[PDB]
Amino acid sequence: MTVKLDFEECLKDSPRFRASIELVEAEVSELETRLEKLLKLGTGLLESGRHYLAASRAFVVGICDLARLGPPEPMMAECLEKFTVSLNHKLDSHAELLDATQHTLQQQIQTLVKEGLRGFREARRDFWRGAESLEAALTHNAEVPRRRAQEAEEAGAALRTARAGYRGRALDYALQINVIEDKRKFDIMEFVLRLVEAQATHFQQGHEELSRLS
Amino acid sequence: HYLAASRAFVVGICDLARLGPPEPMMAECLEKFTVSLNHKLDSHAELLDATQHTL
Amino acid sequence: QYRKELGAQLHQLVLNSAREKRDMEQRHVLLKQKELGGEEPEPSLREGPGGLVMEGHLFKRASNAFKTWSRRWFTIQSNQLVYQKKYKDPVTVVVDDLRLCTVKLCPDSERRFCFEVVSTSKSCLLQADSERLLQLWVSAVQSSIAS
Repeated sequence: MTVKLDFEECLKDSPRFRASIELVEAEVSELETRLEKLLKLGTGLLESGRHYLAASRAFVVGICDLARLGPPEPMMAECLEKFTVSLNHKLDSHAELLDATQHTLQQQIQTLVKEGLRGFREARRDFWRGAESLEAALTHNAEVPRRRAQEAEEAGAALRTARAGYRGRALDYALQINVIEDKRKFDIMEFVLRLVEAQATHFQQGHEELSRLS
Repeated sequence: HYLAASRAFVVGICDLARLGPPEPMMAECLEKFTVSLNHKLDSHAELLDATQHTL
Repeated sequence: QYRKELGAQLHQLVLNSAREKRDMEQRHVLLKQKELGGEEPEPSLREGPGGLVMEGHLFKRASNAFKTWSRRWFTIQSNQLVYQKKYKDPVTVVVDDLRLCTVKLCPDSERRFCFEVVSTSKSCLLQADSERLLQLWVSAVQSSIAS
């Protein structure tokens, strides 16, 4: 992103600068499309996960109750109780890992696509409205003859507006591109990091009781 | 369905990383977190194999 | 253990950045309010390798039947005038050598700020965006004819 946009030539407005403004946009759009694919797959894991733990919790009640109804044995009567809480306690750790997974999907990825391209697009929108404005401001300035002074003055007043506000706009657009370059790595790295924290935390809950359960 | 869902998701997360420039974090760190994730899925698969065997 | 270690470098890098885009933001609103100019870009006539160098947009007449005028980016270099076809793709010659050229201020065109470059092999029509860009482009060429 950052180096597909010449910040250097944004007041100058060279074919270099114009080539860059067209080239940088395709990686923002690529990226936006990949961000959405993870936000949907993430909810895909949240629905199958949750359906799996609804099936799991319901099964755990029924495997224990069927054994409790089983014929009398005093070591089985205590052992199954140790088992029942272990079975559910491991699940609670796993329900918590979906909810942690859910929170990071909101804080990082859903936030990134919802918020983080808004200001670049608001600058991009007005910047191509000013580029279009500038190109005709110059067209209408070039195409009026010398004896048509008044029409030339009107078009040059519009150009002075267009060239200034297009310079104004190229800086913002340079800014919000420079922001997303840095931001993009940090949020996905944070997201794999917060994910596996909840994994380490879910697996430790089932290991903290591994000794008692053995 | 959960493992397919998770596996597709971990494939989706990797896909962000490769679009950005190659750097120590994306290239190595980010992949090491995500391959341990595919390994954890397979261990979860052996538990659904043992739940089915047991049953 | 890898997570928390990396997370400490990761946060510091984005703390570093969070400052970083604040400095760019801080200069860009100083630039926008106070020094942000509306005049058109002006080339720089500075000596380079081979003699005088200057580069910038000019209007010229195309192979449309009316001779329709149109905007291209032009460079003066090594006693030569070229024009750009697309950026990074190779340029086209306008005058073989500017030092066998004449540069006509052209008072009989009605075309605002137009000049004509008449050289030994080749002629070419041109137009500047402004009377300043006319007198500097005509002078950059006239000094180039005097090289």
